[PDB]
Amino acid sequence: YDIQAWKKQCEELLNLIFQCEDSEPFRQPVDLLEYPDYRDIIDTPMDFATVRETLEAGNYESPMELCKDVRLIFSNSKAYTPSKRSRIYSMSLRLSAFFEEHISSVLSDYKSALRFHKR
Ligand SMILES: Cc1nc2ccccc2n1CCC(N)=O
Repeated sequence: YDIQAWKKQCEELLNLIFQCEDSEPFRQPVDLLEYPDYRDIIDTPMDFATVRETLEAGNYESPMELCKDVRLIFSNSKAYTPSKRSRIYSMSLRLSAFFEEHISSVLSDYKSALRFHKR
């Protein structure tokens, strides 16, 4: 029932994500010199360094907000990919599966703790 436990749990999951080779295309903002039309397709860029910095600044109130930004990294990759078989998009799908598998208990524990707080 610890309402604050999600933050360190998210920090540890982000550390695992940064160790994953599949996260390399998503660690830093997409470079416009490499992908000149990126901002014609993607309105809201997101990357794992931005998520980590937002968490560390104390700018997430809940793990749901962090989850929304991580999911935006994956939806941006899906929207930008020229093919559903592209290398970077394929890496995004594996990384998304790994993230969803691990974030599930973080979200459940937070929501349960909050329900207990408001009982
Ligand atoms: C984030 C992303 N998703 C893509 C899907 C397909 C092709 C490129 C893609 N990028 C950019 C890779 C980078 N510039 O770091």
